[PDB]
Amino acid sequence: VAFRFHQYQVVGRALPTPGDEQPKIYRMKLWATNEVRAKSKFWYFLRKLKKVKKSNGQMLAINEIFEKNPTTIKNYGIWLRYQSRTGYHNMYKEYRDTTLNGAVEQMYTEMASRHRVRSPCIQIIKTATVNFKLCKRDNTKQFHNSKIKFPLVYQKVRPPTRKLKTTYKATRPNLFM
Amino acid sequence: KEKINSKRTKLSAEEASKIKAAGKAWYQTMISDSDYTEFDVFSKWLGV
Amino acid sequence: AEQYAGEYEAQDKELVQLKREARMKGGFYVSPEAKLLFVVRIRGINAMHPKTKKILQLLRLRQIFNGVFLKVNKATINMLRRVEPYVAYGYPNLKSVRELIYKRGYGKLNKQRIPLANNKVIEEGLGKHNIICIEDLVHEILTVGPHFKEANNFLWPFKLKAPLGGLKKKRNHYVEGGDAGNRENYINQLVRRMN
Amino acid sequence: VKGRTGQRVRLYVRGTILGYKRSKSNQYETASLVQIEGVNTREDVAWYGGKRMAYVYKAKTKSNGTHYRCIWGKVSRPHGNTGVVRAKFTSNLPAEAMGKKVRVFMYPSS
Amino acid sequence: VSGSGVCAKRVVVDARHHMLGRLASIVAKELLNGQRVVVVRCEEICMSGGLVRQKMKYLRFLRKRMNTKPSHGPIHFRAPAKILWRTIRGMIPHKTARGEAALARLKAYEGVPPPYDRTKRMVIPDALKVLRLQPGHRYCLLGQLSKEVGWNYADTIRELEEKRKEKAKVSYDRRKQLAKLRVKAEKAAEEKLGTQLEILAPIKY
Amino acid sequence: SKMALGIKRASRSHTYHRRGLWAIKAKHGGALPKAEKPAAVAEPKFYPADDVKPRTVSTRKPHPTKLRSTITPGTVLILLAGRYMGKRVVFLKQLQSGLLLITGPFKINGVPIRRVNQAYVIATSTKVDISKVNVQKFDDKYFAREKKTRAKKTEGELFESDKEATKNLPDFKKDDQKVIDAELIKAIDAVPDLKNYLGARFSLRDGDKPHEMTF
RNA sequence: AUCAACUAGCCCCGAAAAUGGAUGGCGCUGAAGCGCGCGACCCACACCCGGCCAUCUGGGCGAGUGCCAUGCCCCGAUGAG
RNA sequence: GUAAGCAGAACUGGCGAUGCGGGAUGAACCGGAAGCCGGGUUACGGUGCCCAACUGCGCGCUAACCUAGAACCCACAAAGG
RNA sequence: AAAUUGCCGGGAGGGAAGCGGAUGGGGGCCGGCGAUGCGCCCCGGCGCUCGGGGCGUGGACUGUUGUCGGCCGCGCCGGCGGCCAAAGCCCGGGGGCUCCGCGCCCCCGGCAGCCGUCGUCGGCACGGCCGGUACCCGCGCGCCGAAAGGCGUGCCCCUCGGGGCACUGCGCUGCAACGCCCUGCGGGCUCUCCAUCCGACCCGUC
Ligand SMILES: [Mg+2]
Ligand SMILES: [Mg+2]
Ligand SMILES: [Mg+2]
Ligand SMILES: [Mg+2]
Ligand SMILES: [Mg+2]
Ligand SMILES: [Mg+2]
Ligand SMILES: [Mg+2]
Ligand SMILES: [Mg+2]
Ligand SMILES: [Mg+2]
Ligand SMILES: [Mg+2]
Ligand SMILES: [Mg+2]
Ligand SMILES: [Mg+2]
Repeated sequence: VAFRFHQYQVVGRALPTPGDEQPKIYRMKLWATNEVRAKSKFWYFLRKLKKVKKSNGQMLAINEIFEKNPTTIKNYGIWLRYQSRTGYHNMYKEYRDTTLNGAVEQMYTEMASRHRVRSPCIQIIKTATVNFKLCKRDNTKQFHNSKIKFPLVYQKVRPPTRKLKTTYKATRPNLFM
Repeated sequence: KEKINSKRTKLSAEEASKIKAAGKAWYQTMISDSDYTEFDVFSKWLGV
Repeated sequence: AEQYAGEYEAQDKELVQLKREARMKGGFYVSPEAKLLFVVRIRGINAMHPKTKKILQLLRLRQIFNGVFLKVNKATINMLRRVEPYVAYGYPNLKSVRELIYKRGYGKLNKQRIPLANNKVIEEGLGKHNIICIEDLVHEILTVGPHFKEANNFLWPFKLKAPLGGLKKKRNHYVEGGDAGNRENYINQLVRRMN
Repeated sequence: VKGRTGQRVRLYVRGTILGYKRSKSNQYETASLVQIEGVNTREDVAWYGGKRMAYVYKAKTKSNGTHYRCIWGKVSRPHGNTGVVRAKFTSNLPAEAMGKKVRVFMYPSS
Repeated sequence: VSGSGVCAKRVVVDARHHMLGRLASIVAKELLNGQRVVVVRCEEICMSGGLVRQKMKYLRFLRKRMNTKPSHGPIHFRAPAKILWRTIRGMIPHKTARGEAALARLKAYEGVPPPYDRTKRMVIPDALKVLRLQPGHRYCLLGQLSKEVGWNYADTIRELEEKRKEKAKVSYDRRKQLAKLRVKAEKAAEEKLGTQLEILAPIKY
Repeated sequence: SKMALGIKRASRSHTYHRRGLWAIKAKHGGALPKAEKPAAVAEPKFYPADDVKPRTVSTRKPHPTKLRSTITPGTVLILLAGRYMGKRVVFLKQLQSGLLLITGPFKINGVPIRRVNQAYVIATSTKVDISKVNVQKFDDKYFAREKKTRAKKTEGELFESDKEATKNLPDFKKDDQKVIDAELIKAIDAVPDLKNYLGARFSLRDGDKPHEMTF
């Protein structure tokens, strides 16, 4: 269903000028929540990297990329640049998820939790699939095993829909894992 | 409703092939990634 | 109305045709930017900078939740850049324009506001400008026409409902999460809730 | 319970009168708030929306042969996510009316 | 929390192992709604945060006394029933007629004094320790807290609950026997009725 | 198809057909007739001071109420208000005023053939086969009251005297109920257990949620 | 399998005032804390529709069946002091 | 001026003259400016009880044996461990 | 006359009372507080009114339901298009990986089941508030039909189903059904007292 991020690719170039009548072309792969935010981030990176502003630039194409096999789990790596309270740093993060799109969500959530870093402070330098037997993080590496088995230490007791739930119940619930 | 010729032959196999090839070419260039043979300091961190 | 529907349909299909044609030829087609903006004011009339007050008196946004149709030209878009924290604007599509002009269409006739509940009122306000019907008016706005100045100064600044389903924060730009500024297409997804 | 006296059919689904439509600092006594026994969802009150209720109380003096009075109203629309409803009455309820029970029939039924 | 809306004359709560503040908010809203509640075995209410933390909270509470007239100041209660009644009063608006009428509907007891033995004692799922405290985090029983802030009836509740538990166990054994003979009756009537009872085959368990 | 019906009705040509201006081009030759000047009474008995306005013989011809989808002739209703609440009845036919016409039958339920508003009934999913009940005799005039004059204030000598005497419901209605309940028990014994069913009344005992409860 | 440094999140030490005592209170610990989200939802005399009052603007009403013409009727907007 | 809820200026807005919703409480902080009513929807802010709205769906970190911590102004904490 | 006091009757009171907005319960009070008349029609006298009778109707307040409008809210469903569409499913092919999470991963080509994201067209069921007609609608001028409604001619269209258009005229033009009460222990009150909820600092003034 709905994904809070979408990996667009934005293609843009400076406006035509009398010399250099075909200005050179730049492509980028940006995460955002929708088109207009992806575009606004694209001009950010071509105004702090390639010295081109939206006024003196022009956007030619924006595509929304999707994922190949949503049904399979893919060990993802993200190399990311972030701002702490007193400087900048560089992180590497390994996730297991069915899509890069979900991995990015999981990664913003992890940076907002482990470091109180918000979205406006985070950059995704490079994203890739770091397939198994080459993963680096222990929490990724420990799910690389068939014949895996673990019981559920944490299982909310909860009625299937809001209708079936009342305030008094005779019997103390039987919880067992 | 009773499986009449609902959308039938609309375009031929050579056209439906070149269209698919152009789409896949745009997909290759649309998910293409960077070389990273520029940043001689973060080579080992970036993996390349 | 027949040939307006025909040409709307032809333009919509034609864009797709050129985009596939450019893709198959190798490069890509770049859509020709929107000629028209729908701008709706999203801040109260209290504690405004006087420049902002004058800019909004010219954009005709003189009360919260008014929504006006604007040509895109450099003078206008750099006039929007000045009051951007106060407005939410974007590119309306055909359903947006038609159902606003029907469901909330009022005319500046003799400085009085007339509910365009019939084709007649167009005949007086306009018609010197070759607009006879509500569909002529909708077209000549949407495909920004030669007489769009007159066919827009005829209209009254649309009075909108408050946004059903709520709103996001009005303090930030849309890119930062809020509502102000371009939402380029999503003014479509918004007018359905302002209306 | 068995071999009992009282009413022999319940054609109404009981509920509590709950308060008024309040802000954090206002009351609008026009619209009361009502909880139905058994509704636990905002779309379960879809079926009650419109059905008519009666506040039944009894005064100090007989009138027309009874102490019982009854002020009539109906479930206008849902309120909140847990099946509380808003009730519109012919006259606004007493504030002693809140905490007591109100009868929600199924008359104007569909 | 808007209430269950249930129809009982009185609803009892076996308050053993429930979070004090959570049970307190649920019960406080029930009272304000107007449904008469009676909470028992209050001596068992588990409270998050260790016993030393709840101690220092209560001994800070002891300091608060009116300087010029201690007889007029914050009345520090010790028994768990009154600790609960005060925790619930802190959640009910008790300076109006509505709020005092609400508290008039609350009756809190240590143990289970009659006639609340021969009754079903309802537990509130939204407040149980097992469902609201992660296993392994500090908690203390309001019985131990009052036993250490100077409620001199921890013993006297204890003999009475030992007596009530043995008196309940004997009767539970009696009802086991009565239910196994009702089960042999269950099958004996089913075998005596054939097609008379087909309609209950698909909705029975 | 509410809006397709709107357009199909709204066509100018279809309005010509509907108003039937042909057969008005029939009677008066090959043209639409003239109209003339009525109201030549010229005999006003009294002249009001206020500007006079005549009685409204209402020319608006309202639509008929739509009988619910889940109502079929033969459907077992649930009465909900009035003295027969909970009573289960069988729906005979939705009569010309708009109100439903139901029957107990009076042999089992005590609910005679009586008129009930559609609002206060909940159709159950069960049906009966009653295409051999002869109901045409029932209409609005059968039930129209001709309520009598208010000069009769019920006094200590009227109270039980009307109970003790029989100047009440008439004997043709007595015989009526006999014919209908006969021809309708002959249809009820077909459906098993239904006589006992109708003999019961619906009670929403504890642990019953109408939004959940089907019918 | 591990050793050291650096870094930064929350927590801790650093952290002392006099009436009894204040995350607003009770309480809260797979939070009812902190950071990020998602569905709804609650809430202003704010926005929309509708009725009514008033102000303002703009119209209609004589070979008068003709009127507190200083009147009546219609349209539109507005309403802080 | 060491600073001040201090003294003096520049641009704008506010209070003064102004209600109303939120920030518990506040002239000027956030939302927003108003005839009197009915209906709908929102802004700021919230949904554990007081108190109208979720003990909602998710993911992490904190365990405070000091009053852990919990709202723009705002009712502080520092060097340093 | 008022402040102020006494008796008589009533009302209420857990460290103020008073005030504003809701109704609820008590009182005190209102018959212009709320109706019984209109036409036709037959005498019997006094065309016109009164006396009798037959006749269809008709009143304050209040309730319910119905049907049209208006605004609104909520729920469910179907089609279309865009996207390289992607995917699993069905088949075929193509690479490295070497004991590995190993019946391992990645990619490419065919096909004719359902399945995202935006856009859009449509169907319906439910409800809430207001209005109820001098024009917009609607009605008669023909028949059939208790009634929703149907019924003709000629052109254009596909050609089943069936659809589009057409010539247009006079006049008229305050939506309905049934209740409940009617000097009552009724109705409701802007008057009084009280209870509860929300609000609520003491006015003038520099
Ligand atoms: Mg809503
Ligand atoms: Mg908000
Ligand atoms: Mg106080
Ligand atoms: Mg004037
Ligand atoms: Mg409202
Ligand atoms: Mg609440
Ligand atoms: Mg005196
Ligand atoms: Mg006295
Ligand atoms: Mg008062
Ligand atoms: Mg009163
Ligand atoms: Mg309607
Ligand atoms: Mg002076």
